[PDB]
Amino acid sequence: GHQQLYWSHPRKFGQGSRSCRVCSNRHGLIRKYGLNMCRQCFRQYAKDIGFIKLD
Amino acid sequence: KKRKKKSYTTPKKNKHKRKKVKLAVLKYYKVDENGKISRLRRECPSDECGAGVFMASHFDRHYCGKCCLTYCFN
Amino acid sequence: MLMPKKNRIAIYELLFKEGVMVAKKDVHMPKHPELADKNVPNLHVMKAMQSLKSRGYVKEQFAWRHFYWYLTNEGIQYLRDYLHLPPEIVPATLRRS
Amino acid sequence: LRITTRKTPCGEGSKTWDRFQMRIHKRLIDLHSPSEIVKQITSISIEPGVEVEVTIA
Amino acid sequence: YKIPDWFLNRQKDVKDGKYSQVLANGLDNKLREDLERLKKIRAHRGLRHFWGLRVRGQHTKTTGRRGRT
Amino acid sequence: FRKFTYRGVDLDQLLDMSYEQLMQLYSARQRRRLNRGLRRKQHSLLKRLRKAKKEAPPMEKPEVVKTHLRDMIILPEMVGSMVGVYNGKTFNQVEIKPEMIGHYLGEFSITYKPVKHGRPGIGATH
Amino acid sequence: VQISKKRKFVADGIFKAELNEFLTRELAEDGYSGVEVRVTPTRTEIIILATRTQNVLGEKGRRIRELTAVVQKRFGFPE
RNA sequence: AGGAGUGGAGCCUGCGGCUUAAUUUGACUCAACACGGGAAACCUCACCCGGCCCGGACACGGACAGGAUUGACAGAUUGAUA
RNA sequence: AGCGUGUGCCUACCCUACGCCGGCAGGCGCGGGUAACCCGUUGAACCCCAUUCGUGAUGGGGAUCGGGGAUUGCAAUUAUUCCCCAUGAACGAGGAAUUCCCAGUAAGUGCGGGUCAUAAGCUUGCGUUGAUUAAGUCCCUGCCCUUUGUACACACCGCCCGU
Repeated sequence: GHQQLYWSHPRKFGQGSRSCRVCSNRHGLIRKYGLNMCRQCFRQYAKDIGFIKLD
Repeated sequence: KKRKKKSYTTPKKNKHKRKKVKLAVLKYYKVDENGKISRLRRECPSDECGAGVFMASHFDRHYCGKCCLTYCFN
Repeated sequence: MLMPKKNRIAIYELLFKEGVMVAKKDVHMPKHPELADKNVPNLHVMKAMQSLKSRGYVKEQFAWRHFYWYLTNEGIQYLRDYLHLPPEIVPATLRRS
Repeated sequence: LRITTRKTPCGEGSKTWDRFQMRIHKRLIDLHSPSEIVKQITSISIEPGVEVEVTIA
Repeated sequence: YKIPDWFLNRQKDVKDGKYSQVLANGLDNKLREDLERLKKIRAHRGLRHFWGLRVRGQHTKTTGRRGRT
Repeated sequence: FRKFTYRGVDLDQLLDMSYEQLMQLYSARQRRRLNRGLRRKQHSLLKRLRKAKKEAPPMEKPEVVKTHLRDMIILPEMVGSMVGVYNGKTFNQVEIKPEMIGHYLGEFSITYKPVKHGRPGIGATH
Repeated sequence: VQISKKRKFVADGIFKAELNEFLTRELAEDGYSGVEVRVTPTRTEIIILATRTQNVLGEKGRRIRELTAVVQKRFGFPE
């Protein structure tokens, strides 16, 4: 039944396995340094995290 | 841009309903009318199930799902 | 939805024993960060929690991929009227006051 | 640490980017003293932001 | 002499397990494309090779216009 | 007339031996697809091939088989047998050869139907 | 168990941002101004600035104990 | 009266013109057109030859130990150990 | 030469240092690095050069497209994956229309981040070689600091006259 279907051929590159930790959005993800935010949420929270504009 | 236009096959479907009769006629019977009766199913020699696991009957490869056991003479 | 009654009573003693909880919305995924290894399937526990907090009589607030709950006394009254468990057995949460 | 992102939430307008920066400054001081002295000097009501790591190696 | 044997033109071809000798022009340029069996098999490869077009898929609408001029 | 050989070697005798030295007189293109390994859901195509091989009388065309397996082959014994594969919106069938190592099932489809040229007007014609 | 210093700094920033948003969306009515996380040896003390303090602590420190407990059970700190 | 490198000579994409499962949402000059950080098998395909596991804090209806749930290769399915 | 990246809340996915050996990434054993500690004084790269052009279709820069073991991604063909035989392509400043650009500009050239499964022809950065022309103008396209005209104010894509 359930085990006859699940976990048969590995999906090693799941885009749908990742989401923004603030709004749970699929797109515009920033996985660098482990932010795991979408780019809009990062722009909203960039100053609080510690990233600030200099150049 | 159009619609998916998924209409050319099966416009309407009816739900399948298994007519599982409430009376013990097809599944089991006694054919004795006495306190002691004969069982119409072969004894299961496997120890991987319980002591009251009784197998159903098909044309072959009696299907229970838990074991998928088939009588073979090797 | 699609929830059995044994899992219902399981999630109900969970609500009785915890009271104040935090959680995250997870359904499909088979292992859980902080509410797994509960001897009960993850999906049915989380769907029963969905029934608890979305049936229409206890409010919620969904943000930052996490859940924080205020469990009103209307829900407690509903529980006491249904399961007939008096509040005389106070939750152990009233320690370290 | 650099993170460069489009300024727009949509995909409209002139292609404009934010150039975000985060610089991590690392200093290490070496001296010979037992652990009690290090523990005492750490408890100095430190100012925020300076992460202190002590290793006996 | 067992000298490294990746120096001949058509190697590991069918019809022989070795690399035989041939000569004269008007014979080699054809055999640079051994297109008898790949046409006989009723394959898209025969027509891809025959029309002078791509067989691996070089893009041919804005760039990739060389081949007939 | 004698049958056309395969890379200067026969088939059945090599089909009776292991895979230790089977690739020494083959080509590329399944050079390592054979060496990739095995998983589940590989035997169905050969099973249907054998089923049509046994239920068809000798020297007669077997009935059409419907499937779309884009898989690999290791053994060329099935000379005389052809694979029926779904393509587009009709059926396609390809003549078979002992030249199975060096080509694939899915390299016979023309999905590059040419342009159906139009006669655009009204707007920018110049 | 261990992550690089870049990941560690980014994670600290994310923790600060999410904590600030959490106690912004909880008690914006309580005059909450901002949060400040102070490092202390093997400790994480948190200071909340608010214009109204009787309402963030409440009666018998109810609100404080509840939201401290949920922050505990949320942010992976030990018991 | 300057020029250099240009879109035409060496690594395909965006969207409209543009046969049926093919030209598929948002964006009509600069201020659309590897732009939605959007590198389309598929989880994100709505143009898609095809489906199933389906929803109601209530307004009203059909009524209880049976009123069906992804869940069998070999007679098949319309690719599919559905 | 970088600029930089590099391994558990989620999580099952990190960057890489010898041999099987055809001629090296490499299908398997192997250690190091949560990093100025290892990759790496950046592991299949200058632009140079006793393979060379004597006046330019030759050796000089590649029209497909075939083999040697394929990094291992069910599929790739209905986008992933090396150099060699020298097989000869208008083989030496470009319809109408034009886009960008003034010194470490342009252009050539590779490399790294993002996307990611080391997925780039994209973008964001980085070095490396290295720069003809111009230190001007309001002619074209526009902008601004004035004066002037207006029957325009939805503001010239305006308003408006005529059988």
